Amino acid sequence: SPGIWQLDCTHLEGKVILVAVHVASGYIEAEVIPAETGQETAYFLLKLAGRWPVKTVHTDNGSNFTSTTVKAACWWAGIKQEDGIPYNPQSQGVIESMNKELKKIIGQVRDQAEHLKTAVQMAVFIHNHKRGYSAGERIVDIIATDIQ
Amino acid sequence: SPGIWQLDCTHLEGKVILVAVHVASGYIEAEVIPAETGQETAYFLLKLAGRWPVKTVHTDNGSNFTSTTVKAACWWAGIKQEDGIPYNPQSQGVIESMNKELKKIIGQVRDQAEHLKTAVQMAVFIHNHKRGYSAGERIVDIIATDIQ
Ligand SMILES: COc1ccc(CNC(=O)c2cc3c(cc2CN(C)Cc2cccc(OC)c2C(=O)O)OCO3)cc1
Ligand SMILES: COc1ccc(CNC(=O)c2cc3c(cc2CN(C)Cc2cccc(OC)c2C(=O)O)OCO3)cc1
Ligand SMILES: [Cl-]
Repeated sequence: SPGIWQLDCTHLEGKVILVAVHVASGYIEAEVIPAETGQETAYFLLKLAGRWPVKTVHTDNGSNFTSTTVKAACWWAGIKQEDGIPYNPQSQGVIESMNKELKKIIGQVRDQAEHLKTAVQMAVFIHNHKRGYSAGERIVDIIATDIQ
Repeated sequence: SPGIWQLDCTHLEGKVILVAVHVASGYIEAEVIPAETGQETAYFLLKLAGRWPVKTVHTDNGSNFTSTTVKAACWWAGIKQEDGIPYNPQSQGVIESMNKELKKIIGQVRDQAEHLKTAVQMAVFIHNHKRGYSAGERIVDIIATDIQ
């Protein structure tokens, strides 16, 4: 559970926002890309796994699950690549609610920057700091408890 | 001390590698950019502070220290922007040694990818996982101890 992440892809302004959620904490990382490709997803996962101890990734769709480039990145980074089938039906709603929240925050800051990527990183910051513990606090505590 | 980071700028293949080091752990984040500008540095710090609890940043040079865009990003993200004067003379050597190590790793993986940015993220991964604890383990433990 400390090492479990979920990929999520949402759309805004004709661009793609790729999100990784640490399932146990709600902590996120995100990036803007022109379109979701295997190569972009693979690079995103490489970045993620260099920064946090990623054991398992539930992929966001079948194309990324199938992608040999994504499989290669997961091999390289020591990640178990899994499907994202919501065996628990509450998973759909949770991700739906997160995308809605994220877009709301992006709207609240969108005029503080020209580029969507800047607004998305502001939204990541606000989400991860929001308190009673924050997602940023929870992920660190969860992983530290695991290490020891 | 848990919140203290240092910026570092190094060059390879006619490009710039921008690095943030968590001083107490040696944990790093890095990105490739075509050139170091205030805007690029500001965006990099915004990303960093959304991901880790950044209290203080020692800037890498006077241009980034002076930059109103960098100052604005630090204001936005709640970061105390400081100079990077090595009051401790061992700081020069430590960063020098880190850039050398990073470039060595980049060389060891450079043929596993076309794009320099990919090789740099592989290097970040290897650095942060290298064991006796790893830098990734140390940063989580340091911050978790602080939170509690
Ligand atoms: C992250 O450091 C920051 C520092 C200050 C601010 C304060 N905001 C502004 O000054 C502003 C507001 C706007 C605008 C254009 C700007 C100025 N830019 C240069 C900010 C910026 C800076 C760096 C990278 C960026 O993107 C890679 C962008 C970006 O614009 O996205 O157009 C509509 O409202 C926002 C971000
Ligand atoms: C983390 O995802 C990875 C998965 C597998 C691999 C294995 N390596 C290769 O297959 C390879 C080796 C090469 C090469 C070109 C490639 C193929 N590319 C598409 C890899 C790649 C993928 C994604 C984004 C990328 O860059 C944004 C790049 C990139 O090339 O930088 O040219 C010289 O040696 C490397 C990375
Ligand atoms: Cl790690």
